[PDB]
Amino acid sequence: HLIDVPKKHHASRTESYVALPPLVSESLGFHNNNTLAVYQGLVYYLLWLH
Amino acid sequence: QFKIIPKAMSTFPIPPVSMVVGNPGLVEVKTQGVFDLNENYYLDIHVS
Amino acid sequence: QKLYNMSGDYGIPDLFFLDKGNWFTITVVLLSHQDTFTSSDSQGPTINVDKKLAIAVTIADPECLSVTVTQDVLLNRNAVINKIKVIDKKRCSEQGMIGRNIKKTSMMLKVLGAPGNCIQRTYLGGIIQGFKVVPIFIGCPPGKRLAFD
Amino acid sequence: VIHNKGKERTYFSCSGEGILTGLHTIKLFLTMDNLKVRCFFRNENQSPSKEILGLFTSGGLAPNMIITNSTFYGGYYFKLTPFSNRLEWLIDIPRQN
Amino acid sequence: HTLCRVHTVRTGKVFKSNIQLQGDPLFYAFPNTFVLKNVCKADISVYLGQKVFLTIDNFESSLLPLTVPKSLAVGVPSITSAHFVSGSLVLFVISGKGYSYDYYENTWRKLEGISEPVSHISGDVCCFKGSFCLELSNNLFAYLRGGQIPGTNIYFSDNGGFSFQLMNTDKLSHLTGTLGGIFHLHSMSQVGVLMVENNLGTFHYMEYPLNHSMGIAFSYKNLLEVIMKPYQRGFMVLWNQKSILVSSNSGQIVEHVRLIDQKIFTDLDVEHANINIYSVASNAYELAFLVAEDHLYYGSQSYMGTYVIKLPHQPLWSTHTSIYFEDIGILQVLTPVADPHFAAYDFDKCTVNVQSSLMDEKLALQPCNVELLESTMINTMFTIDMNSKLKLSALMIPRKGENPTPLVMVSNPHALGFKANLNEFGNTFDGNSKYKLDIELKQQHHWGNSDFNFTASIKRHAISSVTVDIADKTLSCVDLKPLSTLISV
Amino acid sequence: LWRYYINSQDYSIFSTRSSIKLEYEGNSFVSWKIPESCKVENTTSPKTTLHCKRAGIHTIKPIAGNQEVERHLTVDNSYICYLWYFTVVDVYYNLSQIVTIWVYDPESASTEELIWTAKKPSLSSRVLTKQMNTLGQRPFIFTVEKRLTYHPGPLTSEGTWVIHLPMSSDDIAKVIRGNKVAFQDCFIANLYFMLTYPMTIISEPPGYEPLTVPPGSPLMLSWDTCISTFALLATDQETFQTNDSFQTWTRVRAPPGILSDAQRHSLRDVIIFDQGTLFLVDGTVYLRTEDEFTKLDESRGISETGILGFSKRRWCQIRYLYKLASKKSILIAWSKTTVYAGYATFRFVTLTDTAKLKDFLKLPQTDTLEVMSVEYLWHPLEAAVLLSHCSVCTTNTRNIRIVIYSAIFQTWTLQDFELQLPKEAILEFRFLYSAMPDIIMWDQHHVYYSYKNFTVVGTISTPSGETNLSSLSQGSKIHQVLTDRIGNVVVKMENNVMFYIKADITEAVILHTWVNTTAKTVVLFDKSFEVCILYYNENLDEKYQLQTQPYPLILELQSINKDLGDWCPYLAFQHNIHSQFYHMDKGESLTIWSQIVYPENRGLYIVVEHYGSSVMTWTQNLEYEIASGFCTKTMITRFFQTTNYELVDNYYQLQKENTGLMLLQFRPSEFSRTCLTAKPVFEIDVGCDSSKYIMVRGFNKSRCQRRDFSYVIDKELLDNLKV
Amino acid sequence: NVQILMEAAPMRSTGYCPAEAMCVLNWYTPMPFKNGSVVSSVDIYTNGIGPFVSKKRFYVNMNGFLKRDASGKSLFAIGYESLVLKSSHFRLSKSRPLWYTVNHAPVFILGGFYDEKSILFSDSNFQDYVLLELSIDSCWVGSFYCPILGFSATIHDAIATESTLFIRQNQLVYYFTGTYITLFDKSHGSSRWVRVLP
Ligand SMILES: *[C@@H]1O[C@H](CO)[C@@H](O[C@@H]2O[C@H](CO)[C@@H](O[C@@H]3O[C@H](CO[C@@H]4O[C@H](CO[C@@H]5O[C@H](CO)[C@@H](O)[C@H](O)[C@@H]5O)[C@@H](O)[C@H](O[C@@H]5O[C@H](CO)[C@@H](O)[C@H](O)[C@@H]5O)[C@@H]4O)[C@@H](O)[C@H](O[C@@H]4O[C@H](CO)[C@@H](O)[C@H](O)[C@@H]4O)[C@@H]3O)[C@H](O)[C@H]2NC(C)=O)[C@H](O)[C@H]1NC(C)=O
Ligand SMILES: *[C@@H]1O[C@H](CO)[C@@H](O[C@@H]2O[C@H](CO)[C@@H](O[C@@H]3O[C@H](CO)[C@@H](O)[C@H](O)[C@@H]3O)[C@H](O)[C@H]2NC(C)=O)[C@H](O)[C@H]1NC(C)=O
Ligand SMILES: *[C@@H]1O[C@H](CO)[C@@H](O[C@@H]2O[C@H](CO)[C@@H](O[C@@H]3O[C@H](CO)[C@@H](O)[C@H](O)[C@@H]3O)[C@H](O)[C@H]2NC(C)=O)[C@H](O)[C@H]1NC(C)=O
Ligand SMILES: *[C@@H]1O[C@H](CO)[C@@H](O[C@@H]2O[C@H](CO)[C@@H](O[C@@H]3O[C@H](CO)[C@@H](O)[C@H](O)[C@@H]3O)[C@H](O)[C@H]2NC(C)=O)[C@H](O)[C@H]1NC(C)=O
Ligand SMILES: *[C@@H]1O[C@H](CO)[C@@H](O[C@@H]2O[C@H](CO)[C@@H](O)[C@H](O)[C@H]2NC(C)=O)[C@H](O)[C@H]1NC(C)=O
Ligand SMILES: *[C@@H]1O[C@H](CO)[C@@H](O)[C@H](O)[C@H]1NC(C)=O
Ligand SMILES: *[C@@H]1O[C@H](CO)[C@@H](O)[C@H](O)[C@H]1NC(C)=O
Repeated sequence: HLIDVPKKHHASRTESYVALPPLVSESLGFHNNNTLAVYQGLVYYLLWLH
Repeated sequence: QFKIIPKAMSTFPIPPVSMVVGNPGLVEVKTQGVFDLNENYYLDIHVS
Repeated sequence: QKLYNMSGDYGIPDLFFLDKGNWFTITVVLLSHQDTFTSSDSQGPTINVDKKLAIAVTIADPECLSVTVTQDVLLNRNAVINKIKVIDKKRCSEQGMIGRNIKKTSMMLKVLGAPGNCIQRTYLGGIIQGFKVVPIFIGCPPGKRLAFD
Repeated sequence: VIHNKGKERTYFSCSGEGILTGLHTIKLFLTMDNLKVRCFFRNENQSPSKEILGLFTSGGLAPNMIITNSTFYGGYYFKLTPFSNRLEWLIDIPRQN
Repeated sequence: HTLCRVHTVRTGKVFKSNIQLQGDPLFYAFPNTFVLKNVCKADISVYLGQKVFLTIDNFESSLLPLTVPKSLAVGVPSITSAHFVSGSLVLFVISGKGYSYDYYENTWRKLEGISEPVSHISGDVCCFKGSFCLELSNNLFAYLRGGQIPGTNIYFSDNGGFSFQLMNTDKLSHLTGTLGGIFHLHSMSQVGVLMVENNLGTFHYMEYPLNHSMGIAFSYKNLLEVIMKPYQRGFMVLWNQKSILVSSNSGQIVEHVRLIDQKIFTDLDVEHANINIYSVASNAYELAFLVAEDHLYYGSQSYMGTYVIKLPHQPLWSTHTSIYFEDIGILQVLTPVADPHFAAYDFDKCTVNVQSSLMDEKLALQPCNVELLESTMINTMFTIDMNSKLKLSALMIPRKGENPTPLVMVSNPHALGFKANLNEFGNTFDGNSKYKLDIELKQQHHWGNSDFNFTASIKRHAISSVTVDIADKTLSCVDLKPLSTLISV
Repeated sequence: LWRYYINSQDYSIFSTRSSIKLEYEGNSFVSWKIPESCKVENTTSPKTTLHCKRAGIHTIKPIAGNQEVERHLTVDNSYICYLWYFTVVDVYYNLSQIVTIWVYDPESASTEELIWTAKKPSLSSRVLTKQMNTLGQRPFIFTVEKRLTYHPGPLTSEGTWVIHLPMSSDDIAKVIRGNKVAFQDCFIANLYFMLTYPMTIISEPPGYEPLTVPPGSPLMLSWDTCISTFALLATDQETFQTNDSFQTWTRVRAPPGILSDAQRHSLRDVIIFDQGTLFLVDGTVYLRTEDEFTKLDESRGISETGILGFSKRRWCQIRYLYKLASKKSILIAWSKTTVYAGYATFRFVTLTDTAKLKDFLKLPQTDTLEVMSVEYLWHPLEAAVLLSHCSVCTTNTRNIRIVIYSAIFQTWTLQDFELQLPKEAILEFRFLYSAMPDIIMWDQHHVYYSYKNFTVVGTISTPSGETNLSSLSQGSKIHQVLTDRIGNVVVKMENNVMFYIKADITEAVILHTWVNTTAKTVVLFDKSFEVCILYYNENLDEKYQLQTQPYPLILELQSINKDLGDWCPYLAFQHNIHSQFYHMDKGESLTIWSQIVYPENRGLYIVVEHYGSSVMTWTQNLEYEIASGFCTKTMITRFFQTTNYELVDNYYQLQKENTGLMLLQFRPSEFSRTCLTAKPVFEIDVGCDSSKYIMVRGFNKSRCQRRDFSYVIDKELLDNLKV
Repeated sequence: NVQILMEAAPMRSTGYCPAEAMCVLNWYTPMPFKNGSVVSSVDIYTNGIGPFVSKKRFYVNMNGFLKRDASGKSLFAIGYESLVLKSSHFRLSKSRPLWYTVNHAPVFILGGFYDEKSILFSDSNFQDYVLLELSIDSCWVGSFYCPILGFSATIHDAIATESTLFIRQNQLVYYFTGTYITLFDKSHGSSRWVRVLP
């Protein structure tokens, strides 16, 4: 057993971000090309701000 | 939150509880599943 | 959002960064055979456990990295719990900035006789244990930025 | 709460004395009156005994009753009463409870 | 070979030392032999038999017999009852009159309070450090066994045992037949008497909790000798030549004894088994008796009943032997041997390791079902005031396969109410899981889960004992003692 | 008759990678019989080598014309292979020492390193040392009595670590340890050693004459009580003294005209100190130093031609002896009617005569009461004397008693002995390593024992039960008896046959034949506490007249145990006692931790035994656990005092009443052979050591140099003072 | 070192779709890539619900040899795709190693065929083996100082690194550079291969 190690992302010196697709109110819950373009723009803004 | 305890040889890589949703269109389900030292499985689900 | 503190991977950390006297520890726990020791092992005030199940650490570039290890035995649970503490020796790796002063150095942790023979056989295959190499980079890492209050 | 921890024995035998059913299970029926149930500790001797009840009621131990629905949980406590006369534990619950 | 290997202890006979006794010796008034042990000063002990020996050591060296110095006319020096009061004093009943003996000194004192001849001295000794139960260990009863309650006189003392005063007979007016003893049942914080109306007998309680109340009657062939367990948990052992009973309660229920043989239990009747028990040794949790036909029986006394097994054979009975619990899991057979060349007695001892003893394949006992039971409440004693609650904790780790059922109980439920939660946290490196149980204790009335017939007042102080135990613990669990503590409201 | 040797003294190294040299001596020899797992080189030779990789026990027997016994040897897999080698040098100007350390493998080392005569590491040792520096292994030295560590510098051109070390003479015991870096699945064992000032053996002037034992008598040997490998040995032809384990020796002789030729061949006993040597020549005491050979007389407080014996301490209580700050007796002599306590500088007063002891023991006077042997027990400030009592004589039977004398209290006590022995038998007694006096004594035909506070008193007997050792050794008398810290007692015969005893064990073990009947041999100790046999024979080239060979007593005992069938009742016993002397003041307590691990329910516990004038209280907390079919019992005990000195009278009197020293020992409940555990015995003293005091900051004795001062202060006192 | 965690999205692929609502369906995910790196390790793993699916790692990093013609379709600046993966090519050949930097190589190159001047250049870890025919002439040096006597158009020792790519035909080292913007500049975008070290 290996225990009490530091958790990886704060000791191996990495930087993390999250980006989740927006909630779509469609009954099927499927996206479209338009909303994925919106998602791509949002993840671009996240990377830019990073 | 649930705890799962094996009594025999346990599947370490594959989690042993598969969860299924009857209607995914009205509910949002976020799941976390972690392992213990003796393969005790801690799972927790948030439903909205 | 940007992930400060979360619930990431378990297991061994991949690599390491160090800067001027900081350190880290790994605590290892071994469970031995049911009858790994006999009454003939009672030879001194403390049980000698190195003859059967011992843990060793080897360092490279030894004049810049120090390692201190210490065991403890609980024979009721057939366990040996040990702490390995690795510290910087405050020399080498000349003064620099951000991405220059770093020198790479791989330390090895192992338990004697384990490598090759033992294996954790799980569902879907088996993984090799008893011998793990961790790399550290001495110098100074990214992330440490200075600002004006 | 370990679900498959292992249950193999029925330590209690309870009855409401209104409708008798199979002694292997405890089925109770609720009507307008107070639900009145007499219960005893079933052991190797299946008859009620004043010895085991007196042993239990000496350490401040009294039975407890958990009723559950799909959305409801409730607990009811058997009263601590001296064992000088009784043989089985008794409890009566108002319907509005 | 098995069980014990004998060992003889004798000192003081190195050279020609002229040591002689002076006075009339002391002898017991019963065929059986006994060893009375002090509670916490366990080194001091009294062996009562054909000769009486008071040892300050744990029966080491050579001991001269106890002697009356003839300065006071004791008549026939027969001892009927002995007791250990707090301090360096021991009380004896010689020829119906009470006497005090100091063993650090050589002081004899005559008890002047008693007038009518008594036969037995009774009392309870708590020796927790402090000043609380030092006063509790001062109330003592003096009574004559086998007498008629209408007419006989019974004395008590609250100043230890200095002066004895007869109590009024108004309280005992309505009890008819023969008394078997009066006890300060501090587990109930009550006063109880044993009463023999007929061939069967019962128990009576004085104080307002269960006043004028009764226990389940039990047979009373011949007389009985009554032995308390020294932890104030109310465990009672009543033995004589041809019977033995165990009261798990404080006399409310007195039941028989089980016997384990080939994984089946049977009730043990001494007369029907055609045996005669010779010696009885009682620990805080354990019990053992030597049957005069060279037999030894050991039992663990607990709730739900007592299981008694027969130890392997060894010729131990030698007309003078006495068993006593040297320690938990350690029995000791002691036999004094005379020596007229130096006019002194040496001793022969067998140290019986019962834990090592109960592994014979002919017995085949199932091992312990619990791996660890540890708490920190056994060291001290706890007090409660009103509108105040307290909490205690314990940790238990069970065996790999079995499923033991723990249970916590209170000696006196009338003035002590509990709520215990047992939650699982963590697990050991093997895989066995630690369980932590915490109990919350307060007064019984504040819970509100008792009748007015059961609450029994709130304005008066009382005393009880809290015990955590395993309900389905098997035998061979000698060292894993259940946890017990003393708590005064 | 055959035997075997191994390359290393330390038996922890012994594993499958080692080699065993098998040597058979005898006219008739055929071959060797081995199991299939192990291999012998040149199986038809009486001298050969044995290599074996599979672990377990192996039965080896040399098949020959006569009957040769077989031997079972245990080989176990070990991860400790390498060993430390160190070489010291002493400088006096700085009053320090310098040590050079390197790593050597016993299987592939040089010959000189195997006998501790090397000054430069060999090629394999140097390459392995630089490999250990490369992988990163660094030794360091740790003093035992006071926990101080000393570190080396960098490796030199050759493989050598150089460490400087203060000259202490109070903490003479040290260890050397290393990091946990291993090479190729092999470790390096820690090494224990002792060092103090280098002492000088005497030189020989020309024209001197040897001092010998009487002809036909056995050869004697005596060593220093604290540091071994410094001893003096007397034979029928010469007296030798060694600064080492008799690797190099120097003769000891006498100036002409001091003693007669007949007197020079009547030397009875010898004792060695750092200052000089003491000879008992025909009942007269002679002191030999590097300067003179002076005969002790009445001017120093001794009698002439009346001394029958003398003795010294046997356990190195050097810390307490140094910290006592009071010079005490270092020797005790007895003259059958009077004992003398010899202090330093070899002058003394009479201790006790027999008349005072006769008055003490309430004897009816005019009785034959004699003193015959005095020993220093483990407690530093008392002694014990064997008293022989006639009991109105007219028979051959004499009562044997013991009397103890306490120097701190200047009192006497009589203990419980009931031994009856004839007039002819002479007695020699020793104290075992215990807080409680346990006595092993022998009378050149039997060995009797007193254990467990003089209660278990009896005769050590054979498993057959003869109780006489001469019959099992063809009618010969007891020569040497050696004890140790562990508790194994070794009885050597003049036939050179072997008996083994364990402390608190009645049955003895006859060892297998290892050494010839006619060989002139002695048993001694190496730098460690292992058994060595020294062979002396004249008519040689002066370089092999004294040859030392180690003895595998543990392996022979193991073979005997596989023959018999015994086992240790407990798996393990641990304790936290890391010292022998513990000193604390009023406001501190002492905490001791211990633990036993044993089978499922064989009910055991830890026995704590005490000795002295008890002034302390104990608190004990016990924990019990069962796991994997094994029981673990953990004990934590605390020793403390609970007295108050506020608002009391006779404060100094109470302070003296609540002071002294205590002896404690820890042991299992029941134990037998094959239990190699060391019983922890220690001492606890209360009071001040007179080495702790109080300084104001900024002040010092002589950092500020100044001169003499004089002044007058008047009219301000509580008339004219000149100070 | 930076990492981005995203959840995929559901996408009804457009077509005739005779069914009403559920149809051909494929998860889609955005694709960011920052300035200053080429090596992108993508990790795909299940949400936690649904059928079990394993965890995988892929590398779609920075294929940067790509030029656009007038018609607007992909073209390799090193060579042209003109051959067929015939099983005959390496049915008896030995095993040939694969050389690149320790982790930072955004491409992979492997040749060592029988006689054909072809490599197996591919992104990822040869998950998608796209063959290539190099537009490099087949040259052989001359004499005296030199000898190498057998062209054998089989790029031996085909190595690469970030940006540059090195091949060795018979005594001829040729060096190429892919265009890799946001790493250094537009500058060393090679027109084609160069015989270097004259
Ligand atoms: C009862 O048992 C007793 C115990 O054995 C018997 O005592 C024995 O008596 C013998 C004679 O009475 C002694 O034998 C003599 O030993 C001399 C020692 O010389 C040196 O010996 C060492 C080691 O000796 C052997 O080595 C082998 C090596 O494999 C071992 O296996 C073996 O066990 C034994 O130990 C040699 O190594 C020496 O050689 C060199 O030594 C140098 C160190 O100085 C070293 O640097 C170098 O590299 C060499 O190794 C020596 O040889 C022998 O010398 C004697 O031989 C004689 O020597 C002289 C002078 O050299 C010659 O002039 C002469 O011709 C003859 O060769 C002789 O062999 C034996 O030592 C002794 N046992 C012990 C333990 O001391 C007793 O006799 C028995 N009684 C009965 C009745 O049986
Ligand atoms: C006490 O005095 C002695 C006197 O000999 C000291 O020993 C000497 O120590 C010095 C300082 O280290 C040595 O000088 C140099 O040492 C280095 C060590 O790396 C060496 O590389 C150099 O070549 C040079 O020798 C000196 O050699 C040494 N003396 C001898 C004879 O070796 C000792 O250090 C003093 N101890 C203390 C605590 O002051
Ligand atoms: C080990 O055995 C010896 C030998 O018996 C023990 O010494 C004994 O100690 C006791 C108690 O100190 C002595 O008793 C004394 O009795 C007189 C009256 O007879 C009393 O006045 C004294 O105050 C004291 O109590 C006893 O004489 C003494 N025996 C001898 C021979 O001196 C010792 O205590 C034992 N050790 C242990 C740890 O048990
Ligand atoms: C490599 O790093 C450069 C420098 O950050 C990145 O180029 C810059 O990207 C930002 C956002 O993508 C551009 O900002 C945009 O500018 C236009 C025109 O002014 C404006 O309409 C937008 O609203 C937005 O603000 C910026 O102009 C651009 N700078 C240059 C010199 O091109 C580049 O994106 C990085 N490489 C990659 C692959 O991301
Ligand atoms: C103590 O008082 C309680 C009061 O509830 C007694 O309970 C009786 O129970 C029986 C049967 O349930 C009822 O018929 C009675 O009416 C109850 N008594 C009252 C006063 O209501 C209980 O029996 C009493 N116990 C003792 C020993 O006196
Ligand atoms: C029923 O509810 C009432 C009102 O709270 C309560 O007083 C009574 O005790 C309850 N009955 C039981 C059996 O708990
Ligand atoms: C005694 O008990 C009776 C009923 O059993 C009760 O009425 C009375 O109050 C009690 N008296 C005391 C003093 O407890």
